[PDB]
Amino acid sequence: DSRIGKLLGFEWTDLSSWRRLVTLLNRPTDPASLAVFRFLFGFLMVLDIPQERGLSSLDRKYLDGLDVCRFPLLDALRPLPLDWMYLVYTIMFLGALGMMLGLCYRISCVLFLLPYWYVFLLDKTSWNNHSYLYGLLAFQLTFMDANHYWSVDGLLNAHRRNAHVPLWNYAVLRGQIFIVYFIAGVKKLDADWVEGYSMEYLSRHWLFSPFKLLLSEELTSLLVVHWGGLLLDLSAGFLLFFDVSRSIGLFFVSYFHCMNSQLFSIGMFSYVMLASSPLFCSPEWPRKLVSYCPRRLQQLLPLKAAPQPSVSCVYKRGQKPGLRHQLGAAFTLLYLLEQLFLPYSHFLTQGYNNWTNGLYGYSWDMMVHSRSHQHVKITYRDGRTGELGYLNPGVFTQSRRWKDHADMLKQYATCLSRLLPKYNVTEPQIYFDIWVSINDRFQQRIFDPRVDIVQAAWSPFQRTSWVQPLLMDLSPWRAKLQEIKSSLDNHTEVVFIADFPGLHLENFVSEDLGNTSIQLLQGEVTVELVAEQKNQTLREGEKMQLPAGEYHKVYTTSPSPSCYMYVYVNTTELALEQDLAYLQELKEKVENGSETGPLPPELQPLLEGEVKGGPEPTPLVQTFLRRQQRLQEIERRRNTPFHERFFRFLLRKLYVFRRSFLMTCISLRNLILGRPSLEQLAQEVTYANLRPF
Amino acid sequence: EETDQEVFLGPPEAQSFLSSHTLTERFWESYIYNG
Ligand SMILES: C/C(=C\Cc1c(C)c(O)c2ccccc2c1O)CCC[C@H](C)CCC[C@H](C)CCCC(C)C
Ligand SMILES: *[C@@H]1O[C@H](CO)[C@@H](O[C@@H]2O[C@H](CO)[C@@H](O)[C@H](O)[C@H]2NC(C)=O)[C@H](O)[C@H]1NC(C)=O
Ligand SMILES: *[C@@H]1O[C@H](CO)[C@@H](O[C@@H]2O[C@H](CO)[C@@H](O)[C@H](O)[C@H]2NC(C)=O)[C@H](O)[C@H]1NC(C)=O
Ligand SMILES: *[C@@H]1O[C@H](CO)[C@@H](O[C@@H]2O[C@H](CO)[C@@H](O)[C@H](O)[C@H]2NC(C)=O)[C@H](O)[C@H]1NC(C)=O
Ligand SMILES: *[C@@H]1O[C@H](CO)[C@@H](O)[C@H](O)[C@H]1NC(C)=O
Repeated sequence: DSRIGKLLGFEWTDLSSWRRLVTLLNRPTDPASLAVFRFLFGFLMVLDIPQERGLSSLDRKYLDGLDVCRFPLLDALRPLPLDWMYLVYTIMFLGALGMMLGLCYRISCVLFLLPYWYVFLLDKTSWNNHSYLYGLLAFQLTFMDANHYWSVDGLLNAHRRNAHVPLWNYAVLRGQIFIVYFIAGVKKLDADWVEGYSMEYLSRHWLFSPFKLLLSEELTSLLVVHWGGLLLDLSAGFLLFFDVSRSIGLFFVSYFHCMNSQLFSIGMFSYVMLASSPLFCSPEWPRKLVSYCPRRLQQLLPLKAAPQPSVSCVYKRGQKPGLRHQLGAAFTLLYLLEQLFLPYSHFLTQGYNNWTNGLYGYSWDMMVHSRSHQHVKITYRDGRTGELGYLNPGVFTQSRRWKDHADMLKQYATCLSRLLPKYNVTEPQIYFDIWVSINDRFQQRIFDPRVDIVQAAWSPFQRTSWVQPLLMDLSPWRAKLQEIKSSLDNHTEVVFIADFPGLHLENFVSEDLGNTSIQLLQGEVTVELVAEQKNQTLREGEKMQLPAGEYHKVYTTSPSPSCYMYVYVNTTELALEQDLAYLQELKEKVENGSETGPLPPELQPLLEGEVKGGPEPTPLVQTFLRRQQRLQEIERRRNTPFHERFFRFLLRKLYVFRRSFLMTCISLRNLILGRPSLEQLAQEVTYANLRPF
Repeated sequence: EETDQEVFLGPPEAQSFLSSHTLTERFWESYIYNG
């Protein structure tokens, strides 16, 4: 009767004592919406396992005999052989199907949950928010009685057919979605999201075309892309709960999720969120929807009668709550409190802290930092001879997130330490030098280049002493730099660098990069040419022309960081482009009737277009023919109707599914009936990879 | 990687800081397709 009771759904007196709270959290409610969400979540995870989890690519990620460096959360965990991994993914698929159809619900939920987290913890480079959310939802649904309506288990057991469910099942899911939206909103109250830096280039997509009728591009990328996201996150947190605002909230949230689905390649996240949005509606919407149908449809759709009494609810008449009700209430409160606390728990696990906070995946900071790496140098010193050599940047690795986290760097260093003795290197000392810029700042080092990472000190709960601080004092320079970016020709390029005091950068300008210059913006630096061992100290606003094809060094010799820039152009490409333009002009002159004189023999292949019965073409002719072919191919690609594109998309997805299924079958046969001869294995593997056509 | 050509680089080809271009906006929230 009270307005607060109507709006919030409960009275204040319900919270006076613990028993009343348990009764409130275990009151009867309709099961229909929970069942629909169960079905959609199961179907989406079934589609997601062969696509993103990596079942199709599992034969080239956990291959036996290959030496790779892993990045697991705990060093104790190690991958199993390939066949057992395929078995694990098969169990995942079976669990997802069971959740979808509601057949043996608890067993299916466990079979989905345990393998999923085993795979999730096995590699930190495959962590993202939409995977953590799926894991959390699977964890939650293991305890909720979501099989009471529209489930096969209902048909096999009368007691669980169209029965009541406790209210905390809906409350936990609603709180989870609200926490996702609200924490995403509050995390986006950062200087790099409210000022237009993050996602600065997403306003050029054609989906934003109508907004450009009334707004300029600069304003469209700030009011709509950035501020709209923040407002929608917070409001979609709040709007859906209340009855007044649910329609507008649903409209805006659905539009938001569809646009996110089209703009990005996140995967199934948008569809799961769309499926979760109806959960805030009344718990009986599918029942009334089934009622509003012809009788013919009602003979196939789920039941429309009112639900029966259950045993997992507290009924007011009174009934003394037992044990499961109290456990449910405690689980709800503790789980929601833990979900609130965990995204802000970065002051305890300071070992994983970096320029950003903590490992990525459990903070809900989506699309808030973008990184641009320039160079990665890995040096090694042998412990027997003293030789100094350089390794390839990404050897014995499958992901490139080790350039931004210290712990992954330590693991990579240990892996290299154990693997290099196979290549005639004794106990080495390995150094790393990595350049990275966040949200278009000056490029600066992330780890100290003078520290042996193999013998460095790292613990999870102490701050790392070899991570350079983010120089945020040079943030406003991003204005001026942009102006400098717009003052160049179509050939020149610019790279901005900010270096710490004491350190030095050694660089080798390639012979191709003629006309390379260095200019100083702030600080004091000294540029040294080692060809003649001559060093000059540069002051503010001074420019120098570096040699091309030699070694040079830049030292920082100021109490504060020094900011400078490299401006360079590629001479070889410019000369090649001039020659190509000349050749095209000659071809056009021949075609239009001018240049009546006989063509040179080198030009004859160009008109003929085929190297048959003649001398091999020069590199220039080959380059021209390749460019023409590439341009024609791109033009043909552009002029493709929609239906052909859709058909190709469907065929590719069918290929992925078929390969996953056949490889899983081969692995299971190998486990059960043993491994046949190599020829049969080769034949089966060849048959698996065949394109559908 | 093996053959002592994918695990080692010479000095000049490992210190080439500047490279001409004719990902740079990765968000860490995008699944990378492999095949
Ligand atoms: C890329 C954006 C947000 C990141 C993101 C993603 C990818 C998610 O998957 C989320 C899922 C759940 C919760 C939060 C998520 C999240 O934060 C902004 C996208 C901006 C959007 C495309 C612009 C349109 C904005 C609204 C709908 C229109 C308002 C226009 C005027 C009326 C003011
Ligand atoms: C190399 O130097 C710079 C780029 O490093 C360019 O020279 C520019 O010279 C033209 C000459 O008319 C001016 O109009 C431009 O304003 C200059 N650009 C600047 C100062 O940024 C050009 O790419 C090369 N120039 C030479 C002489 O080799
Ligand atoms: C050019 O100037 C630089 C300025 O530092 C000189 O560099 C230092 O080099 C000496 C050895 O020559 C080292 O002991 C110092 O530690 C270096 N200083 C710093 C801050 O790194 C360099 O030697 C000079 N080169 C010549 C040929 O005179
Ligand atoms: C400088 O510009 C040249 C223009 O040719 C770039 O060259 C191509 O470079 C690749 C390797 O990156 C070679 O495989 C091609 O054969 C080159 N093209 C030719 C010869 O036409 C070059 O990469 C640019 N960068 C540097 C550092 O030189
Ligand atoms: C040198 O390294 C190569 C690569 O493994 C191989 O010849 C052998 O392992 C080493 N030989 C000697 C004599 O150290």
